[PDB]
Amino acid sequence: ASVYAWNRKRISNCVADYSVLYNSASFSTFKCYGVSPTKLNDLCFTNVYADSFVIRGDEVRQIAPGQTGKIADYNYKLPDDFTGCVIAWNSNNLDSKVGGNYNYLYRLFRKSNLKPFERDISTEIYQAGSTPCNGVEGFNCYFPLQSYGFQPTYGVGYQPYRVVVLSFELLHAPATVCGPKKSTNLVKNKCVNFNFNGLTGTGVLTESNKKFLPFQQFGRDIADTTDAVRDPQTLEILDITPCSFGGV
Amino acid sequence: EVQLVESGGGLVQPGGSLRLSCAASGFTVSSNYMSWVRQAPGKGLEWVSVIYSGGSTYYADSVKGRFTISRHNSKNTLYLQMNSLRAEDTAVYYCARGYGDYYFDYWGQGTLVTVSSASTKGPSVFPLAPSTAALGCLVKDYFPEPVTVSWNSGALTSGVHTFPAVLQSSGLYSLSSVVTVPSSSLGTQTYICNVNHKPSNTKVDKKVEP
Amino acid sequence: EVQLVESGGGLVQPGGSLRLSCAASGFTVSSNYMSWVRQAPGKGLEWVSVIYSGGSTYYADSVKGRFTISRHNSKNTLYLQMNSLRAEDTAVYYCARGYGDYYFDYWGQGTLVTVSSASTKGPSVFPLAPSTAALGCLVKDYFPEPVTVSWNSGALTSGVHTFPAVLQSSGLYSLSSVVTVPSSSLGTQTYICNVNHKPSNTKVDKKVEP
Amino acid sequence: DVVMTQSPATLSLSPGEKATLSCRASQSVSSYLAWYQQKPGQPPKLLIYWASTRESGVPDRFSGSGSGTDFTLTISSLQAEDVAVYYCQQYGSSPLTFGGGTKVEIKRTVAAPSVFIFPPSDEQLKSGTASVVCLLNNFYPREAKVQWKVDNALQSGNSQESVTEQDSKDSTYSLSSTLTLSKADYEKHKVYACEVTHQGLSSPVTKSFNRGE
Amino acid sequence: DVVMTQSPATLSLSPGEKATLSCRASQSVSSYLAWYQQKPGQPPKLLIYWASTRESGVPDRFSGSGSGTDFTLTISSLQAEDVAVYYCQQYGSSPLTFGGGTKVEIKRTVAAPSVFIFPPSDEQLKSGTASVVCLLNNFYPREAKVQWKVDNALQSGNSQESVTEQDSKDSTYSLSSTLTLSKADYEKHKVYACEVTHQGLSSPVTKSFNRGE
Ligand SMILES: *[C@@H]1O[C@H](CO)[C@@H](O)[C@H](O)[C@H]1NC(C)=O
Repeated sequence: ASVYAWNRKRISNCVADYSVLYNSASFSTFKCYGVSPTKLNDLCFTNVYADSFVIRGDEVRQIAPGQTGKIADYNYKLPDDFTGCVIAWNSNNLDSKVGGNYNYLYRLFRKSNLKPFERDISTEIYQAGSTPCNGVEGFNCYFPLQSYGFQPTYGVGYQPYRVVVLSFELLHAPATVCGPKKSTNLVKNKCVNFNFNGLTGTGVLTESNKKFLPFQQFGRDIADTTDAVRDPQTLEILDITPCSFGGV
Repeated sequence: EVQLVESGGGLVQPGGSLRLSCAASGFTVSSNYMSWVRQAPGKGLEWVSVIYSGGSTYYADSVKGRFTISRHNSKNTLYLQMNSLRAEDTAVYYCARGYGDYYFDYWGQGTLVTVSSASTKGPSVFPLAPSTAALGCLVKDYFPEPVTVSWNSGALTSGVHTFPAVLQSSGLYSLSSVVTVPSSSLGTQTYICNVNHKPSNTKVDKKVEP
Repeated sequence: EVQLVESGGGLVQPGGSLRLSCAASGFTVSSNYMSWVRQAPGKGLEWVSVIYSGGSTYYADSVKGRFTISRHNSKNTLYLQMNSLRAEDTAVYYCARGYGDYYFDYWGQGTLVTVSSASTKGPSVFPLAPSTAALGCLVKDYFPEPVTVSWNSGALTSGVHTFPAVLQSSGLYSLSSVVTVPSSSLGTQTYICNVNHKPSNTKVDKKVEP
Repeated sequence: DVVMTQSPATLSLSPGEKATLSCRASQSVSSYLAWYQQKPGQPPKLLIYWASTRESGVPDRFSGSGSGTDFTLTISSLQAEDVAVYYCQQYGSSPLTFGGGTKVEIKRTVAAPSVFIFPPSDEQLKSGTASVVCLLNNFYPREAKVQWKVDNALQSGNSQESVTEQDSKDSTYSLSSTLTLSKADYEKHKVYACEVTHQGLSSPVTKSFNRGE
Repeated sequence: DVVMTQSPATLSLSPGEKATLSCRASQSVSSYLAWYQQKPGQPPKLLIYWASTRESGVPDRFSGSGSGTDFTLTISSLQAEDVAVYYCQQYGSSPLTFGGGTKVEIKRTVAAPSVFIFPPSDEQLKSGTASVVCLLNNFYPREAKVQWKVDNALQSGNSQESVTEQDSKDSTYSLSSTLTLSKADYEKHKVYACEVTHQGLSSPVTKSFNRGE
């Protein structure tokens, strides 16, 4: 999309591998502000907003908290307390054309600065002189949107840059965006520290003859101790014998 | 149909403050990109500052932290407040409406800001009497620029040559304004040098005659 | 081989601020004890302030809280910023290099600070024509001190007597500068009073003749 | 910054021929360049913008070309009122920088100056100074020589010259040479003369006066 | 606020008759009113306070009455020095407001003006301006007409008039009409005349001069 009409995709109800982005060589700019980059695979957020647009090379520095420019004022404003990551990469081989690529626009004129995360797609004629400018364009009546001309022969700073702004926002609704839950190979018949779906403990994990119903995951005895469990990777039932202890 | 009229120039001490005003008529300053541009005497143009349509202000790196551009939105006025004025800030400053911070579509007439330790001196006006016949007046020993010389309250504008002022060894300026007039009108038409030095509030109206 | 040249004196309003400068040539102000000393007209010397070699500043008890001595180390300049100036602070101030805050080895020529509500008045210069023959000029009705009178741009210095200025009943100063010259040189040599009042930027060069 | 360099520093051409003005950028601006015309005394007025497109009201003879580093403003046929300074502006980069200007002046058939001499009026002589004014009116070329003779003795360094800009109507110049003396040094001499040596004069022109008359 | 309204705006009475001056309040002040007399140039002096009681030193002819909305200052017999502006003050409410004033002037037997004409002295003519002064001394009534003739041609709009206040001793007026010209426009004409038309003059009085004499 263009930056005056930037696209917004609501990433929710899924699990996000952020370290296929942070370990990607393609991205020229990867700036996480409120959050450490490597800690994204562990933190769980309620939802993510992906705001995608195309700007110039020299306007990438304005996609930042507290920065000020054309893009920050009239196209895309980030709050001062912004948590999230700004990702930008050069797209001169896609968004540039030999005969000009005038499909990408930006708002030049507005009566006031945008509030943070506000979108303004109105193309109405800008009253720049406060004459009776009754809709018709002309003198002191400007079209508010200017076009980025893009050629592939451009230098750096005039080339197109695709920007995706990930804003991880956490309302007190239940969080549904998490990282990949790492798993390791199952070891049986040994006294190991098991962590199965948040249920932790120490025990010997052996094969079990208890046939669970498919909705049930753990097993308890009379004394409310977890003695049976289901492996989440392969749906098999394991008995958790306590590790041997005894008087000497 | 627009007009950009500027005011507020004169002497300041080095380290002083001065507030330039720019009135607009055919457009509103509140919803346009407005800018101040420097032109030193003899040197080319130099951009000083800009205010955006939404109110974002930007400055050149040689002038940051000292100048402040602002607007009064009610009756379309642009202000430039200048602080800690160095001796390299003497120039003619222009306010201009830009299409964005790009090209300056209409400009103001300019205001001269002089930064020096010298005091205001009123001009001394002398006649250059004729013997067609040429006649004029010498405007000598004033500070600072500009002195506006007119002839018969602007009725005489053909053949009028007001020379640029030269800086003397004393430090004051001197110019001459001449006119070529017929000798038949010498005994009939009177000629008045309307020398006006607005830094000194001087309004000498001197009759020049053979 | 040193020189101490001072600047920045004149009129201030009672309650005003004035910044005296002291340029040094044959030593560095940063690593010497430097001091400002007061001498009222007609009264003896009085110590105002000192800055140490390491930067410790001290003041007289009658002037504490109002004056501030400082240095610029790059090109050896000493400053005295004066605030809330009383009417008893009119004096000639001297900057001096001291061996410690003890004895003042070399002194500056001094700068005159006058604290009064009176405005600057330029001097009126009159000839005292001769009938050997004595001749001079009267420098009358100026404010404030000092008026420097010279003769033939300093070429005439033998027999020149410039009298101290007396305070009139009106409140302005008047002095006379005379010279005794031979009568044979009266019709050949011209005499020029080079009266200069730097508080008023007056540079009257008046011809005195019989 | 972006340093913007004009070419040439001064252009002197006959009316009706091609005025080509080059402007070079330190780093590449794609199409982000404007051209302005500044007459003497007047503010600048925008001639073209986006390196090609004429502003409304600009005459058709002004046109522009170029991209990247090299840019060119072309006036196809120079007229009399095109004597000005022409500036190029880049605006692609964040510090808006102007060019150094190109002073375009017009050529003309050679005109002899009209020489006049003004003696000092006696009410500046009673101010202690004297100024004798030599005026050269409506001449081309600007390169003129003014010599001061005082009782046929050449002065040196005590005269200041002031030359107007080229006129937009008749393309000529004016010069004023002011001779500053003292009162007693003006009273000591009798005849004061101004020598004018110009390309339009086959012989130097002497305009003199006597102090008594 | 409390708006205080005087009545009448101007009072012109013979010496010795009843001067009644009304003052009306926007809202009721009970007895919280004072009366002041201001002669021209002088500060105001308190005549009465608490709407009735005389301040010490005020003459017995000044007295006051009224309450609530309407108040009245009465001078039983006007004298010559009672030409003044009289103000009423309320002070019951927190913003202390004054009345608009009543200008009390005195009547007199009609006196013809003494007319004098002053030509411009030559040391303002060497300042580039000329001012011709017509003076009308010790006349009543104030309503007088001054016409300027320049070679028997009537001027219009280039003359300014200044009238004194009524004198406290002899109850007459003075007027000064100043005719401002330029130097060259004053030198172009010969005879300058001042026409005075007044109620005390059966015919207009012409005072003239010649520029040469
Ligand atoms: C996980 O994958 C294995 C094989 O890759 C499969 O057998 C198992 O059923 C999967 N788990 C679930 C819950 O489907």
